[PDB]
Amino acid sequence: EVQLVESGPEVKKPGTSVKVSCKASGFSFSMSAMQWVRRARGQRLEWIGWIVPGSGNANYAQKFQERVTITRDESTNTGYMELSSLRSEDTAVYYCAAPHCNKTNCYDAFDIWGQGTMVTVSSASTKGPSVFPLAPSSKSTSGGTAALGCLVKDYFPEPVTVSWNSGALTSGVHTFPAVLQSSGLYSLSSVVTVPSSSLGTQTYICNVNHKPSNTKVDKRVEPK
Amino acid sequence: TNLCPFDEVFNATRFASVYAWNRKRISNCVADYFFTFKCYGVSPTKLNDLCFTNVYADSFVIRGDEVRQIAPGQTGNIADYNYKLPDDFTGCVIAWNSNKLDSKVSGNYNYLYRLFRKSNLKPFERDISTEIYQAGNKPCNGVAGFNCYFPLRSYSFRPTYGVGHQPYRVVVLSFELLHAPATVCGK
Amino acid sequence: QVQLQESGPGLVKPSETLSLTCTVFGGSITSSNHYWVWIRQPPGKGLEWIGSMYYSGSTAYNPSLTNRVTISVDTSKNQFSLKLSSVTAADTAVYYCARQIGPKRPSQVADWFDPWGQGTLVTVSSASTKGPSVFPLAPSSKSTSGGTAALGCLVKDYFPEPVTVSWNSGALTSGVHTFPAVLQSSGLYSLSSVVTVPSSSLGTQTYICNVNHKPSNTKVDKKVEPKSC
Amino acid sequence: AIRMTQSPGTLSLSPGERATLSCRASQSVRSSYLAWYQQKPGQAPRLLIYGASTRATGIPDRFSGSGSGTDFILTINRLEPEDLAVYYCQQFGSSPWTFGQGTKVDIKRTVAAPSVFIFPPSDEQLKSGTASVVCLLNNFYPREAKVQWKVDNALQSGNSQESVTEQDSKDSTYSLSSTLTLSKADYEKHKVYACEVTHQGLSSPVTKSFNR
Amino acid sequence: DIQLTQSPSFLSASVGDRVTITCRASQGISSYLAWYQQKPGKAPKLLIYAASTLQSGVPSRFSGSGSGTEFTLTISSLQPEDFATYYCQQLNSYPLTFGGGTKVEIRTVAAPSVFIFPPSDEQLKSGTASVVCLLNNFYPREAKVQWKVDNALQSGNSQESVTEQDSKDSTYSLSSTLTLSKADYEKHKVYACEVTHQGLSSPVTKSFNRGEC
Repeated sequence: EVQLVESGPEVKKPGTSVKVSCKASGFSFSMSAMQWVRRARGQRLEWIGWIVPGSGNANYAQKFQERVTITRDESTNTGYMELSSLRSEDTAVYYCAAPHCNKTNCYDAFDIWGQGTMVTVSSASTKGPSVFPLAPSSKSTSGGTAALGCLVKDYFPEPVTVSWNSGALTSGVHTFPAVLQSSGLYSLSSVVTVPSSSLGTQTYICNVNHKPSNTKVDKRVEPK
Repeated sequence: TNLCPFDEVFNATRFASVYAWNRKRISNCVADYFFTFKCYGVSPTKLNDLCFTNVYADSFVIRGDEVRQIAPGQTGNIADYNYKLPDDFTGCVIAWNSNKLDSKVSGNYNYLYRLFRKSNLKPFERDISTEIYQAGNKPCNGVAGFNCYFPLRSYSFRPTYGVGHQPYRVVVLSFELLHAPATVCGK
Repeated sequence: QVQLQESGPGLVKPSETLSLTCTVFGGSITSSNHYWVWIRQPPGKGLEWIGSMYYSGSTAYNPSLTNRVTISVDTSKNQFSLKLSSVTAADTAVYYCARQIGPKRPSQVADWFDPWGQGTLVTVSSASTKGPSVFPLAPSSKSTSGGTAALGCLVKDYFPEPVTVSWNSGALTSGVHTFPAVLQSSGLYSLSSVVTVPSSSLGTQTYICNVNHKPSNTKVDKKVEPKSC
Repeated sequence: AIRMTQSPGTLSLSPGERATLSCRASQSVRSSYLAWYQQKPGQAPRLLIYGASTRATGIPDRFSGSGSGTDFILTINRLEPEDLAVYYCQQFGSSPWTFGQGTKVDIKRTVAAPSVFIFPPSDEQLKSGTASVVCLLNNFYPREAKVQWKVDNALQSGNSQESVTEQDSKDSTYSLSSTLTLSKADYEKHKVYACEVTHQGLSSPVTKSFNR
Repeated sequence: DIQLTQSPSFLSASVGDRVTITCRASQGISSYLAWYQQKPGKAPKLLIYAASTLQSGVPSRFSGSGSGTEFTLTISSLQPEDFATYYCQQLNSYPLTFGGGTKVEIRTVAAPSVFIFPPSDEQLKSGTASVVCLLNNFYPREAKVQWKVDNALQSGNSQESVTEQDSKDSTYSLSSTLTLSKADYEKHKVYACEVTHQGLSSPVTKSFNRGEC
């Protein structure tokens, strides 16, 4: 399988350095050029730089010329991108791309893409969330259906995963994207719509997992 | 009673790059036939008893980890793209560490090697072309860009490198015996 | 533990040739992974790299020093030397020898300096050499009952730099201040070295300042007593 | 640096219609060095068209690339619901290999009013000294919706935050969540908490409220 | 030629403060940077190499970081012995070059102790008279010394000299030498240096009478 697999998510203090990995599989890596691109949450793609196959000859955009270093290791079949002097505006998903090649021929464009590495720069330490119920009531029912949910509040960093009834409940679920609160911590809500008559004879549990803090919470949402 | 010009090959002050390896044709002469010394198809203690049609003296410079490629039936960047020896090679290969001659403190970028080539070199083939190598679909047209790279690089020999990256001067002596008259006789 | 001990004249006339030597201790100079370097620091200025050398001969010089720099190695004496020709006043500096670590692989982080020589001041001047006169700076008769008094030595009218001052053959360092020399209008340097001691010791403890001025082969030991009236 | 400008910023089309996306460079770029990418929600970008008009491997034939010099075009002949994504163009023949701002393609649909639900803060949260009141706008289209908070008929501004889901893959609607944050002290001083919703699908603004 | 710009040129921080020094390279040299500490009269001492690798035998309060063009040296808790001029060096390209250096001064105001020394009888035998005035162990560095000879303020005949900051109490010392001829020295009687400083609420005058014990 022709693959490009980047490293895992990162949290880095402002002023530190991050080095994202990008290992290849399936194609001749030594014949393959590699470009690096980032995308801040809800923005456009931003080109960082690229490196030619065979040698370490790299080329960077002017914006990242001073603090980005793009390298590659032919023996371990992995390219790297190191970003020093990290600041708040560097928080983004960083991608690596490459054309696939055999021993002699290569594609004419970048068709192989890594899954992306999410790097977050912040001065704050890790913190698990608090899970509060969004209890269903008369003020949250309409036409035989009721809404309920969970408020996943005051955590850092991203991300959190929320499922309902250990994954048995998927229909009608809306897990909204987190908002960055003024405290520096994130807050998220997940909701689901269910028939009103099920509220009494069916239990609803939201399964919250915050891996950076090793915080797993199963919160039961009972009617109000 | 001309003497074969071996001094001019081994004791040359400057050696050629491996991609543009030099060859000295030696004929019609008498020869007195920490060194890497490997012979193929012929024994050294017998060279003084044999006559040949022509003796070709190939000289160039590679790094230490690449000397094993200067041999018959070898693969790699040097063997495939710079200097290839045939499978039935009859001759000897000589190499010695020349770190005191070809390495500079600021880096001796004068020695070059070929990194990319569309196909493998034939035995004894010398390719000095420096055309922009096309590694993709789009025509390069002499433009150093994406999937269009320069086919030559530098060794940058510095004395602080390890032995695997230190320069080694290589002298390959080919012993040819076709028809013709045998003129290079050992003594 | 590798040590570097440099030596050489601290005074060179203009247009002459500076010459300094560095002797390696605790290790051989035929190191296969180190360079032997020279670095100079003009008084009150920063550091300037002069050149680096491998034991087998190869050199790298600073293009800012034109072709007037030669470094050399004496493997048989564990030494390497520096020669700077056609010197001007712009060459007056403290010169250091040092050891530079070389890379073992292409694009390996190396080329830092450790360890260093102690530094030798070389003054480019024609002026002639003069050794100092050492006068005592006696503790005041008034002083205090049992507080602290001050005494010292005046090292006056010498050239070139430097002189070294110690007290009681090195057994007195606490409270000592040896001031930077000032260049008098006469073209000769002058400095004072002082020390604060308890007032009660002035009659029972002797105080000698040890003044050394290598350029003039001068060694003066001067006793500093309370003045008698 | 070559500037790439894509237009429109957002395109909302019915499935089966033809999509048309523009990419324009501040100077002429070689056609062989202009690429189009497709990035779907939660996925890495995928190469669609390279060399201005050459479909990459696996790309369906309904995607089409054209143009030259400074004006390049991506055409989606029959739009399918799966084609929802942000489409970027990139020139990579002149460094820096700049990108365009991308064009977002939504799947058309009819106007749909939201379902408004409000949730008071839980007692467990009030123990913490804070209170969060949540207003839920469920399954609406278009995405433009106005949520205003009122506390005892006093308009709240600057203490609420909103979040919108991505477009739903089945019914192509959106859902919004507004959170009003108050101190436990301030929350206990007031009674009527309301969120008023304005949207194209509603004849007049809808208010959902509760009494503490 | 790679040029290294060190900011600031000087800085003065308190003991226990967190100090940060910047070194900006004219081009990007990845992580090919080292930091040195030079104390007065001593050779520079290696602190950090490869931008962030601490040298064996350096206190852990020192640390380096950075990549590309901008690098920082950080002293997490400044100590009195940390008074020095710190230099960065690029180790990627020849010729090898250093930054301009950042001189780090250290504390609470400390008044000077003042002493005055008459010219020795041995020097008067030589025809020249030197009168030395000592200002000992004071902070900050700025001090003012006036020479009065029979209450006549002198000017043009005195030179000053200040030691580097002391590595243990972070103070300074100053000496002022009044140079006179033996004839001019014997014409006047009262010799005094008047010292003013931040730590002195009023001028301090140490004086002696020529000849009088």
